[PDB]
Amino acid sequence: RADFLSELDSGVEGLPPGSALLVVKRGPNAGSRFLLDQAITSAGRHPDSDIFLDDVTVSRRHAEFRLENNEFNVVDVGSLNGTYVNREPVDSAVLANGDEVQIGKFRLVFLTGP
Amino acid sequence: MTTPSHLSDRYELGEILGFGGMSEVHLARDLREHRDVAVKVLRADLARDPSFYLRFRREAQNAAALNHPAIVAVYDTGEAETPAGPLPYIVMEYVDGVTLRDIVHTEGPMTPKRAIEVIADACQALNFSHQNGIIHRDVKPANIMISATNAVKVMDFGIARNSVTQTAAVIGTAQYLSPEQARGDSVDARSDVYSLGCVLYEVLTGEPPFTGDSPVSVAYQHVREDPIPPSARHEGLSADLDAVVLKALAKNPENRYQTAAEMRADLVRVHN
Ligand SMILES: Nc1ncnc2c1ncn2[C@@H]1O[C@H](COP(=O)(O)OP(=O)(O)CP(=O)(O)O)[C@@H](O)[C@H]1O
Ligand SMILES: [Mg+2]
Repeated sequence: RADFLSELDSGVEGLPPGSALLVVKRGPNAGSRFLLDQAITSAGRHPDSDIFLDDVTVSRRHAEFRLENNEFNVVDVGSLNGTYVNREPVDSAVLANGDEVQIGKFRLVFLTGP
Repeated sequence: MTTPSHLSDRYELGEILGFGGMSEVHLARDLREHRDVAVKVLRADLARDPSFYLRFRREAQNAAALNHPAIVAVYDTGEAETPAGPLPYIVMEYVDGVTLRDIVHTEGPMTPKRAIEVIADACQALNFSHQNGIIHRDVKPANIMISATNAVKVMDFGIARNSVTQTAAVIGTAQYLSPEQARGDSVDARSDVYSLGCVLYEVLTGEPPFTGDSPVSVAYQHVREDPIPPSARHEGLSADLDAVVLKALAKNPENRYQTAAEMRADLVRVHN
């Protein structure tokens, strides 16, 4: 069931301390990655987005990745199609190493150090 | 509570032709151009809901205006300042007829000759859409209408190339989803080729290629399970026609018809 999009129903090495990495798992942008090293990292189809995700189903203002209490979390800022963490629709969720974030048709894997 | 008699000073609303998800389509009179039109509007009972208004506003803004005989034309879009708030609307070419969904449900499976002619005309509509940089993404029997003069009319094309956000096509019965759409892989024009193959399968046999208790089960089948040849599901279907349906329904887009125009040429060859 995990192989499909959500609508159908300790850590890694080489990352600077206190930082995380989002990797596109599949599709045209497979292999593309984004380093999370700020307190707030915006993700959307708007050109000024920190994590620019060009896809018709991604909202201009879709989500934000927040670094709070030495840990990362994803928050939906009011998108059309929502944000999913491990196939489950969420408003806000704390991220652990290996978690899958779905923004539009993008299947991102969240990676962090131990 | 009721629907307004007019959407601006130009469109006089008549009878309701049908209903969508959050919408209703009225037969209307274009008082400026002196013609009958179909006006898709947000349901009167949902008009005061800001969530439905926001969702329908995007839909009106994204309604693609393509001029082709096999495509339902979008003449105008707007927002009527209704005493119950703003009401977004899509003015379309009025189609006096029924969807392919209605025909398969009431009449049953089509004759091989008619089913080929319907899908060949749908290929022409998709080819024109692709030439305009638009992938349909939601090819299904409900999005294809047949008029009183037997004209094929494909609807629900989106504006494709600040751009307005589109809804996820993945939601629904999943019976017409291509493997790449179900998986979240790259989507090109061959996805419309696959989905039209699903429609061609249904108009020929009376049922879609894959059925299941859940959309996950159907999506799984689209990706891994091979479809049963149309002849094995319904009598009086040639091997040449079987080869066309099964080529369009190939798992790898590389093995399908590479263009909608290519799919049409093979259908016309079988039609002879
Ligand atoms: N241009 C047109 N001319 C005539 N009838 C039309 C029409 N457009 C739509 N209809 C009628 O209205 C019905 C509902 O239209 P449609 O399927 O496009 O709505 P929709 O876009 O809200 C569905 P969804 O919520 O699944 O996206 C159709 O089944 C058909 O009977
Ligand atoms: Mg629609």
